[PDB]
Amino acid sequence: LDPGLQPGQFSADEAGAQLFAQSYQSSAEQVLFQSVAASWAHDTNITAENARRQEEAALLSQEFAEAWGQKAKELYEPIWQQFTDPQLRRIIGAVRTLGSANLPLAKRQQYNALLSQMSRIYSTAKVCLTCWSLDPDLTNILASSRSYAMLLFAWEGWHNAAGIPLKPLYEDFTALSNEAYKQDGFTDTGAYWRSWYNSPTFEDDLEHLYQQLEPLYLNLHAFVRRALHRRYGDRYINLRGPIPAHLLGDMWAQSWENIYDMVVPFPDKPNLDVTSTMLQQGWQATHMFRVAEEFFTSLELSPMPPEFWEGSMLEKPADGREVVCHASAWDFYNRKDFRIKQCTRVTMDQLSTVHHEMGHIQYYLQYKDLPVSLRRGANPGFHEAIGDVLALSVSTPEHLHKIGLLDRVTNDTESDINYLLKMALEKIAFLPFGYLVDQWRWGVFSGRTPPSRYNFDWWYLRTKYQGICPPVTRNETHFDAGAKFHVPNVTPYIRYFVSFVLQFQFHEALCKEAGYEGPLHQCDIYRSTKAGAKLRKVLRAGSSRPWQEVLKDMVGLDALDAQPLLKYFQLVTQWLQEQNQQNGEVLGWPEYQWHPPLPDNYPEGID
Ligand SMILES: *[C@@H]1O[C@H](CO[C@@H]2O[C@@H](C)[C@@H](O)[C@@H](O)[C@@H]2O)[C@@H](O[C@@H]2O[C@H](CO)[C@@H](O[C@H]3O[C@H](CO)[C@@H](O)[C@H](O)[C@@H]3O)[C@H](O)[C@H]2NC(C)=O)[C@H](O)[C@H]1NC(C)=O
Ligand SMILES: *[C@@H]1O[C@H](CO[C@@H]2O[C@@H](C)[C@@H](O)[C@@H](O)[C@@H]2O)[C@@H](O)[C@H](O)[C@H]1NC(C)=O
Ligand SMILES: *[C@@H]1O[C@H](CO)[C@@H](O)[C@H](O)[C@H]1NC(C)=O
Ligand SMILES: [Cl-]
Ligand SMILES: [Zn+2]
Repeated sequence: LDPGLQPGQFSADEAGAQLFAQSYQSSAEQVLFQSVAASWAHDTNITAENARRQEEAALLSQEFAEAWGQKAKELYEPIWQQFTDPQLRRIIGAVRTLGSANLPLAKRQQYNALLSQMSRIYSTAKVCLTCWSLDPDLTNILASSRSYAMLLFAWEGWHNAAGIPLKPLYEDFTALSNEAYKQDGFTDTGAYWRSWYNSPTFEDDLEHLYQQLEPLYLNLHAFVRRALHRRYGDRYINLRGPIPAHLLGDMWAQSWENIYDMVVPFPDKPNLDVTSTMLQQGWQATHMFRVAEEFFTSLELSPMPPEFWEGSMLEKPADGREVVCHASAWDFYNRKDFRIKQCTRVTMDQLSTVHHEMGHIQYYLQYKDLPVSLRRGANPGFHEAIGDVLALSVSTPEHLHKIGLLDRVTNDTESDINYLLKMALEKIAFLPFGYLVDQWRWGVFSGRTPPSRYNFDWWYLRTKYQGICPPVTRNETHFDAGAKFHVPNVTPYIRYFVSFVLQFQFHEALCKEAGYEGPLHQCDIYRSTKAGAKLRKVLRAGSSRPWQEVLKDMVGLDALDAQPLLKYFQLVTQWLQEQNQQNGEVLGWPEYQWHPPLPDNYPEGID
């Protein structure tokens, strides 16, 4: 570790710490920066050499964390936690969690190499027939094809190609991760990840929220299953069984907006999927990013700085470089460099993703002058909610009209149902998936789910919560959880469930602050400087204060609350319940064993 980066001397008392954190920060920014830069160089250009460089940067960060962390415990382990400065004990608390720096050097190196190899396997996996990538090729197939066999080829191909080789690496990763966090006093890595929400009742609170939301999902599920039955027929859809997992528009069946055209209740009203209009008008990634930016500046939040435009990767490279296409936002911790890395495609759903990613960047811009340990969301769910809240305004028919994407204007009950159904496909359909992923992973970290049951427990959860089934037989050689980005890329998931509840709480509060008095689902906060100021207060806080307090200031309640989501969807919630009753549906999937048959001649009968 460079002499300039090593910790010096301090008093073994409460006073010996503010100068400590200032010195830490001076060096931490340099270390964080070099780590983020090496990660960027790999993720935008996957090579063995860039993996090696990223692994060297990771070792340095671990050296740095070990040095600064052993000092805390030398000086303060018996006595720290006690009074004056709130932001200071947060900064200290973060410095003394060693994590992977607890591993001996050989295991640090193994851990870093595992992360690099898992990332490569996921982001370079292909389905061969010249071979198809996940993004754009398989993603486009899942979104647009109505060929059962083609969808199956893409789904099976992807899950086999990505999941199977990940399994042994994921096992080794899990063991090392647990070994690391156990030395910080956590029972397993999952307990560490949950500790970020600073709630002794987190898992119970989540379960109680899910109980309120589940009826909405079950009714959406039953209606969508019927719509699919009318297209695919009785061979491939069981009206009392789980929906085959490849028919819902998305590789993970995690959101269903791409099958909107099959489910739209009133097809004679204006067409709310504006993708075809975006393509007709010649939108490109650049336009999408500038349009999102202009929403942020309408609220008097910050534009994207020049360094963002110069350094970001906004389209998949056309030079045959391998890249991590999965959309992500990047803080370089130098208060200057902030970037998005997205293989942007021209679609409505991608415009929402652009807003999502830009919300992260806006957070980074607003807290860039805080101490580096405080440059985080109030919790990770807050970070995920910011862009989505703006996208809720952008997606309204009235806003789409303002930006030239929806010519017809209508305000009638049928049009409302269409809109709320489209939004339900995006937001309600996600809820079970958002909830189940870290239920799976928490069980893996705890040892409740050993390698012998990775797939059995994954599919238990997928069927339990989503009411889907794999469209081909699976066994434990398959590792279908590994075919979802966040698993091999070690990114926690519960943040997205939290976000999907939180964003409606934020939307309600911002709409009220804006002076809007109509139905919550027709609110557009565009050009509300007052809504902008309220949001800015959240963003500038970082993690300086407990999330419960930040939330209370913003929305008037100190807790996650489903009521604003329920209020937003009330009309369609009622409508779906009535339609399923009238159509004679069974809610749920009592034929829980059911899987669909294979297509004739599969896979040979596909062009
Ligand atoms: C789409 O129509 C919604 C319903 O409009 C109402 O009913 C129609 C049949 C028609 O007669 C129309 O003229 C009616 O107003 C609109 O929602 C309504 O928007 C009103 C204006 O913001 C709102 O009003 C009052 O709301 C409260 C009282 O509950 C007062 O505090 C406030 O001062 C307003 O005067 C009304 O409540 C609201 N209705 C509902 C059911 O929410 C909606 O704005 C419109 N949308 C668009 C995009 O045009
Ligand atoms: C796991 O499954 C592998 C391939 O899939 C198999 O073939 C299809 C047609 C299904 O109907 C079912 O028979 C299987 O899922 C097999 O190669 C492999 O042997 C299986 N793994 C183990 C340990 O048995
Ligand atoms: C990709 O990385 C390699 C090192 O592995 C380097 O030689 C090459 O120039 C990089 N390409 C781009 C376009 O940055
Ligand atoms: Cl999280
Ligand atoms: Zn995000």
